Amino acid sequence: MINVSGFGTGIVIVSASSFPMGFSLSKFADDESPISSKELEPFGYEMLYDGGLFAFDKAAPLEVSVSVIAGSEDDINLRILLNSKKGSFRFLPGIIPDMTTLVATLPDGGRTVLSNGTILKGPAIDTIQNTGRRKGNTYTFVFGSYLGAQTA
Amino acid sequence: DTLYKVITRGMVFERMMCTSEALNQTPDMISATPARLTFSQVLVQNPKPIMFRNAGDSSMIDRGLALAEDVVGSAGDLFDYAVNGV
Repeated sequence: MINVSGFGTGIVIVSASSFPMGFSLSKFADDESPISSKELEPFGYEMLYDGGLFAFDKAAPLEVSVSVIAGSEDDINLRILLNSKKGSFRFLPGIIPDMTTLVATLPDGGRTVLSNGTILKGPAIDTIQNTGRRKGNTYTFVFGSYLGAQTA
Repeated sequence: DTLYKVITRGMVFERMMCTSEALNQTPDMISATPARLTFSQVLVQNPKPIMFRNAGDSSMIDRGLALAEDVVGSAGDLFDYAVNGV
C-alpha cells in the first residue's frame, strides 16, 4: 500500500521584481504532463589506457516543465513572467536578475524549494487543433540551486 | 639538472627532460584537472659510458690559462700559521 497520487499538488512561485510576493499554481492541464524534469547528470568518467576507470565532477543544471489550462489566470501570470526582459529594471551584482523561487507541495506532505533560476521559454499565443481544442500551454524553467529539501 | 627515465608499457627510454606543461580548467571537469605534458630526449654521443671504480685510476682533465687572482694576506704570517700550527 503505497500512495503515488498527484491530487492536491500546489506550487508557489515568487519573483524579485515582477511578482515580489508571488502567485500560486493550482490549475494543471489535462492532455499534457502537469510537471516534469530532465535527468540530472552531475558526474562523468573517462577510461585510462591501463584498463581502469576515473570518475570526477562536472556542472549540471536543472530544467522543469509546467503545463496549465489555456485561459486560466495562472497562464496569464506565467505569460507575464515570460514577457519581462532581463535588460530592464535595476542592476545589482551577482543575482541573476529576477530570481524566481519555486516552492512545490506534495499531497503526501513533503516540500521542496528551488531557487537561483529564471523562466526560459513558453508559448506566445494559443493554438487550435483539428478537434477545436486549445492546447495546454507549457513553460520551462532553469534552476541552479537545488536546495536539498525533502522534509516530511 | 636531473635527467629522467620513462617506462611506458614495454618501452624504456633514458635521458629525457620535461619541455612543456598545459593545465586546463573547464566546466567539463571541476574535481580533477586535465593536463598535457611533453618530454624531449638529450642527445649525446657514446650512449654507454665507461667508468673506473678507482678515483686515482682515471684520466686527466685539462684546465687552461686562469689567473693567480692574488688577494692574499701576507707572507710571513701565513707560513707561521701553517707550520707553527697557529
